Amino acid sequence: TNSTDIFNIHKDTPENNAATSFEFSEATLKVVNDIIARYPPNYKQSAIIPVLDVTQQENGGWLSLAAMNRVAKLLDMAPIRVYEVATFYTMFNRTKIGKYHVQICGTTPCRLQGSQKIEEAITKHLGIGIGQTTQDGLFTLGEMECMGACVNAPMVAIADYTKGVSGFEYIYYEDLTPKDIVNILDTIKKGGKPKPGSQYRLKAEPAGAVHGGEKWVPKDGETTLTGAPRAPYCRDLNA
Amino acid sequence: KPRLKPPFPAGVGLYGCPTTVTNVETVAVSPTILRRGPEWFSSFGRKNNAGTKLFCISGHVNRPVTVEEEMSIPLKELIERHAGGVRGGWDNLLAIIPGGSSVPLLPKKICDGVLMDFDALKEAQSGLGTAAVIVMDKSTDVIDAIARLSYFYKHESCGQCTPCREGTGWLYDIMTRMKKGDARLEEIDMLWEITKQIEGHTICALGDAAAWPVQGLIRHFRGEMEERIKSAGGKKKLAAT
Amino acid sequence: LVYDIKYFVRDYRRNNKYTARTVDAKTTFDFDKLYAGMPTKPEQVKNVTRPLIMPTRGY
Amino acid sequence: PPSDHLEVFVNEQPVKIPKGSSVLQACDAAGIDIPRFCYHQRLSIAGNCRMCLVEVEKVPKPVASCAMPAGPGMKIKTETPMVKKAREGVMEFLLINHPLDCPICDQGGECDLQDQAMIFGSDRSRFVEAKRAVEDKNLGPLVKTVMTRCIQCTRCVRFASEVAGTAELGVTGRGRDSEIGTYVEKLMGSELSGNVVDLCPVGALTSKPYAFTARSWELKGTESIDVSDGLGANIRVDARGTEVMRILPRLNEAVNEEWLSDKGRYQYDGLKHQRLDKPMVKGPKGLQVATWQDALGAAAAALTSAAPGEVRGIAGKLADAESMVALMDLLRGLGAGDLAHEGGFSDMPADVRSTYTANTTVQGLEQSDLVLLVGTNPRWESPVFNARLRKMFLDGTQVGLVGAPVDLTYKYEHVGSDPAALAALAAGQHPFLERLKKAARPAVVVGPGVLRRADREAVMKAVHELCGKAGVVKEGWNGFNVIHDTASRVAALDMGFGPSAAARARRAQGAQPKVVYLLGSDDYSEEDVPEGAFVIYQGHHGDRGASRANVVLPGAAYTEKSGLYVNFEGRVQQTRAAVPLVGDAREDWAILRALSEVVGKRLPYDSHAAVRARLAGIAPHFANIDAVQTPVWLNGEYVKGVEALAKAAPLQPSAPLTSTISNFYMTDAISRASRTMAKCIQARQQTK
Amino acid sequence: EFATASADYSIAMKKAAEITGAAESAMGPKEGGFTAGVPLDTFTRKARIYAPARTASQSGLARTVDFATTTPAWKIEFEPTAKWQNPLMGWTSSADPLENVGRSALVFYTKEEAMRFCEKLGWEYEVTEPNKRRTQRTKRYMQYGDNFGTKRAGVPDLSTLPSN
Ligand code: SF4
Ligand code: SF4
Ligand code: SF4
Ligand code: FES
Ligand code: FES
Repeated sequence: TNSTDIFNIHKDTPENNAATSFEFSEATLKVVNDIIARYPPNYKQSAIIPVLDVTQQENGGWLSLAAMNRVAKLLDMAPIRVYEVATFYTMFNRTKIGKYHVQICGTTPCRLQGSQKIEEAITKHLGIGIGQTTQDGLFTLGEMECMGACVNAPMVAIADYTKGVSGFEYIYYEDLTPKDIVNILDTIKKGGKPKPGSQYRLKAEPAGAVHGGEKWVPKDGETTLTGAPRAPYCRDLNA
Repeated sequence: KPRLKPPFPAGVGLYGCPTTVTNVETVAVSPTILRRGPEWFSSFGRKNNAGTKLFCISGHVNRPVTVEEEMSIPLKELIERHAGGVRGGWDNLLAIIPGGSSVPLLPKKICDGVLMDFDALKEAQSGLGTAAVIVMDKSTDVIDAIARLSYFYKHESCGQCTPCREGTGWLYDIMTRMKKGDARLEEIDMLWEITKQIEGHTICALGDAAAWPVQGLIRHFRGEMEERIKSAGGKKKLAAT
Repeated sequence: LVYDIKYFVRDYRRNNKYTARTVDAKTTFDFDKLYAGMPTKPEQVKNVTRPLIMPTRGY
Repeated sequence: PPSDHLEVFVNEQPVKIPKGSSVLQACDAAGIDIPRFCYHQRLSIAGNCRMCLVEVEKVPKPVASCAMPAGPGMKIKTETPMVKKAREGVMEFLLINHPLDCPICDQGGECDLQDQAMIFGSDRSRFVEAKRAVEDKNLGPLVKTVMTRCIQCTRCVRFASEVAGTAELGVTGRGRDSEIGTYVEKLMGSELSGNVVDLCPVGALTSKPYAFTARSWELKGTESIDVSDGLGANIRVDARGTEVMRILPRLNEAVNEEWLSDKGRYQYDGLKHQRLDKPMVKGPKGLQVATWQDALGAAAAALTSAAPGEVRGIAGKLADAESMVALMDLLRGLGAGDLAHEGGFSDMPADVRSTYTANTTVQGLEQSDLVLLVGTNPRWESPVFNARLRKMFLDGTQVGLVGAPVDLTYKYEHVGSDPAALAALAAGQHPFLERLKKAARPAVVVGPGVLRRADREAVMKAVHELCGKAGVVKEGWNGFNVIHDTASRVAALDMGFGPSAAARARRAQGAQPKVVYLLGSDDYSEEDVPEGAFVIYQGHHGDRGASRANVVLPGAAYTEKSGLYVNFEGRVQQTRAAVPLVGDAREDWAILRALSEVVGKRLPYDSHAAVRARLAGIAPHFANIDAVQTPVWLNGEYVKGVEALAKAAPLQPSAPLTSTISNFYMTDAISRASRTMAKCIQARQQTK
Repeated sequence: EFATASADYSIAMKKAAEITGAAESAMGPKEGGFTAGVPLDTFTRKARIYAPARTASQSGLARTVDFATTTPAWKIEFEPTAKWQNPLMGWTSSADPLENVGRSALVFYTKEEAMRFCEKLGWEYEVTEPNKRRTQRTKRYMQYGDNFGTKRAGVPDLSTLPSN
């Protein structure tokens, strides 16, 4: 379960009903058939989670009933198993979203660093809360648990669905202030590419920190692995 | 959704076949251990606690970092060097979770002296876990932090078994009431009893991982919880009269 | 009992026992001990006082 | 064997159990009944309710006794303080989100959650937060859902996957928001879909036709048998006075395990409509109410004024053995011989009981590794028997079918569809014969649609040749089985209820009767009841047979009498009266004894015991109730004896071997009057 | 060691049933009905001796023949007689004196005890042995580990692997 999906049962919509059609393109069908070959033929059902992910980029950022039924027919499994998998996992959107899916981490290591102020900045700028889409159909705001980027807290991940399967981008933006996330949102809206990763350092190397969620404060100190890398070496395996 | 053990994955695992699940960091250090020798690897750290370890230091720290270090290093050494120390000095420290989120927190008195080690955090009523270090300072509402941890464990429950599925939401509701002080003093002992009812009674270890932070919060900051309850009546009993 | 609700520590209904004694055949009833604990003077007579209330178990 | 029974210790008592048994089974063998919510004997083990937690020595945690295997020398404790604390804690977790619904819930009074809370739980709660609320689901006309009462035991999901075979339920969502059902609006389409209401331990899934009508403590329960098909499932009828309120299955591992089809469970509401409660005689105004003396006199006058060759008696699908032997003896005492059965093949030879019964029996069929079905649809003939066939499929028994292809909820190999395919299988043209020839215990099941055919003798000869070549019947194993779909057919074959040679000849040249006795018959053919004949109908529902009759004599239904019925494996079972007789109706054999007195030739029996003794005098196995003999097998001597019936009426190799049941929900007069069965058909019609 | 319900008053009930002189009391057939003083046509009715099966709605086994030595489970039942509706209110009327006496009051530990009661009272009886439960599970899903075995779809073929 995620935001934007308050139902664990199907609700009919003119956009989302049993009459709606889904079909793969040629290249997406090639991708899906390449995914299936990673697994034994009598355990072909192992491929459901990557195939459903690929179907989610193909359909435009969300899974419809027709897409799930097509995936069920493709993997030769009952549709209720597919509905179980699609409702179980957090990334699978089952209602229509915007072009870019903005997901903010809210767990305690990001919360100490001031993720609440980043949420406040996003809501003041875009004009929407968590679980909502803008009136232009551009941004969808969501909340996530810990994203495994806690040393660069506080962070936002943004998913790109404007290019389909071939140009799918899931980009982490880290070490943020309100100004950084406002600039990233403006850069995306204007058509540019904001810089990935941390906004004040390269990686998880020792440098400063965001103090109070509003200002980066650089700090100098001991850094490891600053010299030349180690040479190849092996001991004598005989005796 | 996890299976019950027995059977064990090395007996019946993936597709009914023998299977071993191992961590990335466990797998990656093996070629260096085989090339450089087991005696080289066991020369670091205490007995039964051998080798080196990646440590992630996050939270109220001047220089948050993923850094490799020898095991059995003290917390104060591991934080003051390699990470620039606690934001505002070491005397501004309030609490530290030493092993991710599933292990109980430690206060300032235990942290000054304890070694970051398997057989040293366990005797301090905690655990090394994944060696992920989260630091809070004296501006932190520690009840609010553990309440967000309770929200995480409610959100991440798979719902298969009765105690985890029903009681993580109950723990979250009780913690949310405790944050505002809208509770009774004996509800703290009730909260400890509910964590003891979840822990050890579930299919997998997420129930224990949901009970353990609340146990550490109660054990090391029961006075803070009692003061939060008592001082809330300075803004709730002025309307009753 | 508002917040301490555990029942098996106060399950008086289901915790009583009946035990079959060993077969009362070759026991030793000594009447000397029975009549040796009885008084013979007016003072040294001891009386069992009447119970004031039946057990309430604190409630 | 290397000590195939291992010894464990339950509360310091030594217990011997079979190998592979769990801790819960060891506790059950010690006389301790461990509380449980998700474990079931017939389902796979889940281990998710955490109620079965016991203590094992040298284990610091409580173990789940349903899933934990029992090792040698294991020490189990079921009454320590940690076991009781575990039980109270798990019950408290089960009750925090449950709705305060016991007054409006139908399980109240027979609820596992209520009783287990009373015994193994506490008396208080400390929970004052808001509860979880769930919307209800639509699963058809037989299953009612109030899903706020679900406790996530997943018994329904395991049942639908493993026994029903449809696999349409699942758990959607995660955590506290896990939710049982179908993601889209669907209808539960299994014939065995009322059993999941029994399997649900709470009032999340209740019976929609039964809803809000009774509490369980008010019901007088009677153990009877089911007559809606030929298996004879063992049931319990619950009544409040004169009215039957519900029907439930009861355990019989040799017949039906614990299941019952939806027709046998829900057709009881047809007993409240169109009932015959008074005798009627047709006058110039029409049928009008008459006394029993007048109705018996009119029937006797019509039976005596006609010649003996102009009288025919037809037995219905639900006639017990006592009424059938009474009608047979009464018609034979008048010099008549025209006896017919509503279930067809009335001229079938009934000389050896092994030729029209299941020699393997129902429980003995589980020892077969390969099963060949010939011309049968077991899913519509007996869904409980088909469930046992699916159970055999799940642990390795392979199934092949010669007949029309049907949905059976398990995979089978379609050998063919006509008797030409059967002959090709017997010769060796199909590779399934080599699969049968190498099988250790092969089995052949022949359905009733084969016996209804005009060329049934040639087909049975081909089946006998196939069984002889494939080793189906040998020393130590008899794998030849013939099943039926009607309750009264095997008893009529057992007693000799069949037409004489003169009556068969008179039907061959086209003689037509003038007096017809309809013993509960409403699905007779038009060749057997001519227009302008005198019709005596004896039955319990007003239907096609009563609208045409001149004399109506009201009898008892199977919920009102104790009659004998024999299933297709040869087992003699009996109904029992759960309610008294309705109105001015009588016992069914008693009407025929009174009518034999009014005619002028009394039957020689005056009591229920005496007519049962007459039945035991005809065939002695009738006296052994709830048991089955081992029938004699005469090899190919019987087939050699009836070769004249094979030469006459030759084989039709192009007509497909099909099943005659085209309406599963409405097969007799009771199920045709049931409004629940009509809603069941309407639900399958409105989905297209 | 011996411990078969050894913590309740039922120990003091099993003995007092085997007191000498009183454990061997016996009467001839139909003799107890002559001295009972109830009308003699009551003993022309038929009785059933049986142990009722477990209800399908619940899973507990306490009211079955599994706990036969602990609890009396055998019953005596009679056939129904006529019932009709009251014209004024609609209540169910009856003329049966044995309408609830066998189902409420008469319970026995064994089948032979109920037979002995019927024989000395003069009731003709039929005995119905209950159907025995089976404890052995199916070959599939015999243990919890067979849910995840190789019997689901066979051993996986390693022919879709890279390098085949
Ligand atoms: S403890 Fe929680 S996550 Fe683990 S099996 Fe039980 S419900 Fe699922
Ligand atoms: S299932 Fe129904 S009867 Fe049972 S406890 Fe819940 S509300 Fe009460
Ligand atoms: S509906 Fe009944 S059987 Fe199904 S999971 Fe819920 S409680 Fe269990
Ligand atoms: S807490 Fe935000 S990335 Fe882990
Ligand atoms: S009965 Fe064993 S966990 Fe449910």
